[PDB]
Amino acid sequence: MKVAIMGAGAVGCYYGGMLARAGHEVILIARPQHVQAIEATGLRLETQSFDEQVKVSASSDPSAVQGADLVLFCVKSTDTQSAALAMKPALAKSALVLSLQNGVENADTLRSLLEQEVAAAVVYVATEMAGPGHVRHHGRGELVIEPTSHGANLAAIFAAAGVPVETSDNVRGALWAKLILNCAYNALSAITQLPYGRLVRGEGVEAVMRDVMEECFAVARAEGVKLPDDVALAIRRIAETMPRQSSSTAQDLARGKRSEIDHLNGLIVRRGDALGIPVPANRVLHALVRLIEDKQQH
Amino acid sequence: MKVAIMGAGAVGCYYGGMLARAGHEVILIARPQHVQAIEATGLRLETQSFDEQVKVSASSDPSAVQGADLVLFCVKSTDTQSAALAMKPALAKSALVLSLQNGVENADTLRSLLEQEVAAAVVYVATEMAGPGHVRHHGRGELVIEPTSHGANLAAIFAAAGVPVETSDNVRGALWAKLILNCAYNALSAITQLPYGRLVRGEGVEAVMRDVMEECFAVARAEGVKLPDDVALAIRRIAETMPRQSSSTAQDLARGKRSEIDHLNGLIVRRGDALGIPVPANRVLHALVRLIEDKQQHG
Ligand SMILES: NC(=O)C1=CN([C@@H]2O[C@H](COP(=O)(O)OP(=O)(O)OC[C@H]3O[C@@H](n4cnc5c(N)ncnc54)[C@H](OP(=O)(O)O)[C@@H]3O)[C@@H](O)[C@H]2O)C=CC1
Ligand SMILES: NC(=O)C1=CN([C@@H]2O[C@H](COP(=O)(O)OP(=O)(O)OC[C@H]3O[C@@H](n4cnc5c(N)ncnc54)[C@H](OP(=O)(O)O)[C@@H]3O)[C@@H](O)[C@H]2O)C=CC1
Repeated sequence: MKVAIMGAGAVGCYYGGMLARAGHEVILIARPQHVQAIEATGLRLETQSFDEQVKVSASSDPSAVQGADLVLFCVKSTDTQSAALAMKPALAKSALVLSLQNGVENADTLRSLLEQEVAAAVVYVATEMAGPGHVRHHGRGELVIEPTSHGANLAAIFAAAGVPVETSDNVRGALWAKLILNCAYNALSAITQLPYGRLVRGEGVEAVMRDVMEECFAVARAEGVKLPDDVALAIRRIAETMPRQSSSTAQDLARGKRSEIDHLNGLIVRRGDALGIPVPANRVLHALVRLIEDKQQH
Repeated sequence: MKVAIMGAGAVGCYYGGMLARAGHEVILIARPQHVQAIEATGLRLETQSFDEQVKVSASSDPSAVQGADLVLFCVKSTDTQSAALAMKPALAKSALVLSLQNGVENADTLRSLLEQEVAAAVVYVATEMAGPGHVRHHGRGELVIEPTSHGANLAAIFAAAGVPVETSDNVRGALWAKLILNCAYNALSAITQLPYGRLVRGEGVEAVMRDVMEECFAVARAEGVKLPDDVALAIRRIAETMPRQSSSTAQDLARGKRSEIDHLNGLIVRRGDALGIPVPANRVLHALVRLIEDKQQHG
């Protein structure tokens, strides 16, 4: 089983590197910075358990997906279309593309562009690029995938490599739950450059999160999404279990990078407007992140 | 007539400075930073028409309001109560207290604490403290005041000093119009540190402003306020007449000072909540300015 990782960043390197450690044939399609370090001394895979250098192929040409039976597509939502179109010509016709991304539109976007079988996955992991060719795993690293033609074979192969997997007939719901969590925290954290535990103690913040969340639940209902039963409590409890954590969006803005805000609060805005559902709290958070992003850019 | 300016900052020094320049006995209750500058070289009153050093009395003791017939109360809303109680025992009983402030609760707050006649005023000016003891008037400088027992005599005295004044039976609506304008621009400008003309080009910003304003207009209606007829259009046009202007709230956050946000979007939140009217856009803007302020103070 040949595996290609399109967009070998924090997520791609962990899952890709774990499969390489298990003995599969894996090639990471990464940026020159990382390709140069992977070809020099291999992929440094630093886990909460072990720390190793892993011999994997790496390339910056999206055609290196050639011959892969399974492509883990791990770019950010903002790059879904460009990355998919870059790899489309070389992609095997029988290849299974897994979307290891956050957001609710990636699988649909991929299927609109590609004839190959696509399956959405929900990624539960904490990872970062510690430097060139270096991935650092802070915690978790499991997956929930839609049903694929590979069946239980796909989950058996991941478990055998050190990444547990569960097939679900409601990946839509899991992806939306994660989206609403991100709508509640990411923009607030990014705009103020404060961690979740500091954030929730500001005056009015619990009531802002209520407003944001009720807007999202209204959109999820209109969209026929079945969310977990205690989703609101689970969201509120994140400030307690990750008190010193700042959001990915916060880290993007601190570093002058473009965030995924168009696929977080922006999605709720676009969707709410299309459905006649007021989304004012979500709209202020989206507009504010984009204004800050645009100042940094110009 | 004897006049005291309580909270001689940008507004207090301009209006007080014109009166002192016109021959009135004016005393400025300012912070020490300024008091030492005035006691040294006098108040510098720079307009786009002239530049002058004006001999005025200044002090930091709020008891200096003693024996004033007219008190111009020009502190930020955050300080109305503390400043009002500071000057309360010293204040002449027949003194007229004019609130030259922004917000819609100052005159009521003052009347709750003081027995003296209080009149709300709407301040139309652009003024800054260019440095210690130095007031820079950028434009306008007229007042619209509620009716007073002093009647037309009050407006005739101000006009004589180069300060145009009108009396209105709807200062309420004028104060609310200014509030809604500030609810639309101040927090956005402060959170992002961008001027009005840059802000309004952002993706989704016109729609945020619509949302903020509609919440404000809903609260204003439930409160029985009569606003000017084209208030929405006048607010949107500010982005084109002051394209390079950042808000007073932006300048406060840039300098690590506490803003008046509890009396801008915070008033709308508190009132909307009390009236059962959703105020989500305003609530986000208020919470965020407060979070940023709190970080700059402790952490
Ligand atoms: N990081 C985490 O712990 C979590 C992440 N997620 C989600 O998983 C997804 C990926 O996240 P993450 O790994 O952190 O993001 P990263 O940016 O770290 O990884 C993606 C990488 O793909 C690269 N890339 C984009 N286009 C191309 C291209 N055409 N050719 C080659 N490389 C390309 C990017 O380059 P460049 O650097 O220039 O953009 C980047 O290095 C996101 O949707 C994210 O929200 C979900 C759960 C956990
Ligand atoms: N500036 C402008 O162009 C205009 C302002 N306004 C409104 O008018 C009001 C006044 O604003 P502005 O003049 O700009 O604000 P300023 O901060 O410049 O002026 C207030 C001054 O009073 C001082 N003060 C506060 N408490 C006391 C006290 N206990 N004893 C002595 N001094 C005290 C303040 O000290 P400290 O510096 O420590 O806070 C400050 O120096 C506001 O409500 C504002 O929104 C309306 C239209 C235009």
